[PDB]
Amino acid sequence: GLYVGGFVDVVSCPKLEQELYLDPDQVTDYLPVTEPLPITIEHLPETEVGWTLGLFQVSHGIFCTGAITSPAFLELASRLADTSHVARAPVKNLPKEPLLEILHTWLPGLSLSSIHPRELSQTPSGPVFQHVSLCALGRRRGTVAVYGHDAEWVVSRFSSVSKSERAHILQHVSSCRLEDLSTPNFVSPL
Ligand SMILES: O=C(O)c1ccc(NC(=O)c2cccc(CC3CCCCC3)n2)c(Nc2ccc(F)cc2)c1
Repeated sequence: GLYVGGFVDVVSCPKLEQELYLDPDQVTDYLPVTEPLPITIEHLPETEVGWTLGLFQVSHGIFCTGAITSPAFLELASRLADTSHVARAPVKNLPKEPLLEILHTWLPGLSLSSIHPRELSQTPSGPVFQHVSLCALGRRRGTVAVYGHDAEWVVSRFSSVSKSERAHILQHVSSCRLEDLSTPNFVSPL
């Protein structure tokens, strides 16, 4: 049961032809988000690996905490972390927690999908946000994602997040269902 945390990049209509990164203040009026959004890989819909636990505007940007819950994904990633020379090649030698290091290295980016800013000028009809993706490429404003086994340790890793902000983030995290979160749809290509 893994947690992920970090500052996100906000991307409108990602993957499509007219993709556009957004200024955080273009969506901060629609934060915070406390209902769970799917966490996918690289904006691919059949790769749900978990669920967000909170998206909060904070001095320095928009912070995401999430839970990685897919058994198929966690088993695949942990197996690779323990047996794959390829997975371990770009990580420091002999790390204590290989799974956390491999995710921190290979999926450093958190990317929040939003509707186009034209819809954001005047009263959106429906949900502003669609998902958060763990991404191999495309990190700009976001921090490098931190993966851990407890949410407190994860949020702590960001000095750009004050004691108060960290208390607020953690408040909504503990109130979130953990075993009640629906099962994500990721299937192992192995
Ligand atoms: O169609 C194919 O055969 C196929 C081919 C290649 C694939 N991936 C990459 O090239 C790739 C590149 C960068 C990062 C990642 C994420 C992964 C890194 C290692 C630890 C777990 C996270 N995957 C995938 N996608 C993939 C999904 C999860 C996973 F654990 C491994 C691969 C599928």
